[PDB]
Amino acid sequence: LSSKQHFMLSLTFILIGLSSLNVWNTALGLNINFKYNTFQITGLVCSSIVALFVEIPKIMLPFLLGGLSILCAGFQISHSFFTDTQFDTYCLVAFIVIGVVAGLAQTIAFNIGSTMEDNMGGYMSAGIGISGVFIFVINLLLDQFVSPEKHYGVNKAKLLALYIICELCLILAIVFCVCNLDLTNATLSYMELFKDSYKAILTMFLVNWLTLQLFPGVGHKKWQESHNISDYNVTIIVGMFQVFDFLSRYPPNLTHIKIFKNFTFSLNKLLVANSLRLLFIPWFILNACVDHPFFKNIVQQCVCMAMLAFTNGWFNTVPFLVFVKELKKAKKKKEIEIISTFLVIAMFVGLFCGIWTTYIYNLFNIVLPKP
Amino acid sequence: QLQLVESGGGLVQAGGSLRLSCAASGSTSNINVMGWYRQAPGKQRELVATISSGDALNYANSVEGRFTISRDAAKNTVYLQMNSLKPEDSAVYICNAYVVSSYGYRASWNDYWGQGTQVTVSS
Repeated sequence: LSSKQHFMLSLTFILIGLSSLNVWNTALGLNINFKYNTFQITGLVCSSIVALFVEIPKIMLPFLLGGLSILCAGFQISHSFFTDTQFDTYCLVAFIVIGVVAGLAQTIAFNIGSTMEDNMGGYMSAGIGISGVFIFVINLLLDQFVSPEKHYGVNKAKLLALYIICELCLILAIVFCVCNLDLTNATLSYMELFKDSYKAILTMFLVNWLTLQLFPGVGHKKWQESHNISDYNVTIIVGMFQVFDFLSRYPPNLTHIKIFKNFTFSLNKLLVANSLRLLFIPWFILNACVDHPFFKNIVQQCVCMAMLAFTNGWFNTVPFLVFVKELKKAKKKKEIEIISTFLVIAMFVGLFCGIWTTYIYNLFNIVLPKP
Repeated sequence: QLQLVESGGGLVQAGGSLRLSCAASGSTSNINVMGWYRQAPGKQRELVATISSGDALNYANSVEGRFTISRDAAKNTVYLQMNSLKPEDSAVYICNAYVVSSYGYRASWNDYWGQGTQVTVSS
């Protein structure tokens, strides 16, 4: 394995991650309806949880990537020549199956990266982050070159352009995966493992439960429907959550530098750090309830989402890096991997529970009156 | 890359005592648990003793009460003390590291092995 093949493998893994998260990033960017995001998250978490326990075949990854591509094609054709009711029904079922397929693809790619030397999990995560950044950048570039016709609440030209970009990325990732990857071929009981590393599980569910509680439907959906935020400004608001969330997962990794010495601190301090994250709930609600000019400001709205974005990824990698320090009775190498399975499961429950509790705020009269 | 340096092996009489030093240079803080593995000639690899980052002590059932392994987080060096050596422990001990690569939403672990030292006891 010389430098050329290693570089190609790193590139194809980064590209697999990028093309897997492209669909979610463009669904966020296009201001799609909230229930579609909820369906996508539900499908993704269900598929990931199911695939964690079942050793699904590793040959099927290109097939489901092609299924994702044809689903994007169906999205385009439905936005083109389908009426509102059939478009809604399609888009919802397509988003459910898209979430399922994306979760399966992520699981298969991570399993491929793990069972090989010079792991590519870091490369896949970097690919996901670059997917978020790339979607934001192309959306910003595309905003001033597309007329906002707003056919079904989604810009026709923007949807077509973003989805053809996603399709070309998906097919070129397909060819990269086919060319590069080879698709031929005494432990303690779980109760003791759970009762020992319970803080790490709880500290990871809480951060993902709260972040996905707000950003989907209250992070920018309720702000724009209560303050009439322009579509140009919404892209900056939503698109800067996905550029600071990716940038926030690195500083924990470069702990050797003096500046980032205190970024990974402890597990006990993480619970009290997630309690301070609960102070984001009044701030997000206050941004959609007061007309006083400071709250109706693009920079404040951007910064308020930026702070949540930074504390999301930074608090999502810390429990992975410090939970081994807090372990007392789980000492074997096999239990370390088993506990890590509980952590990723605890996140998907956090994402699944995060989206659905957004409907709690529907009871409150948060949104300002139209006149 | 990640490099491991081991020293202390040799030929000593039965019931002796040796101190094995293992140090890491490439990865500084991502190491979670370091340990020692022995491989007898004509035999498969086996675990000897591992110390985690949170001072968690693991041992093989055949070395309990005889081997003491200590860590020095200041320079990322792990030392193993062997007491009352016996002929069946004649093997090659290779230091091992356990690095977590967890850039987010997925934790993956790697094993880094040094060249190891040959320890033989006879007479």
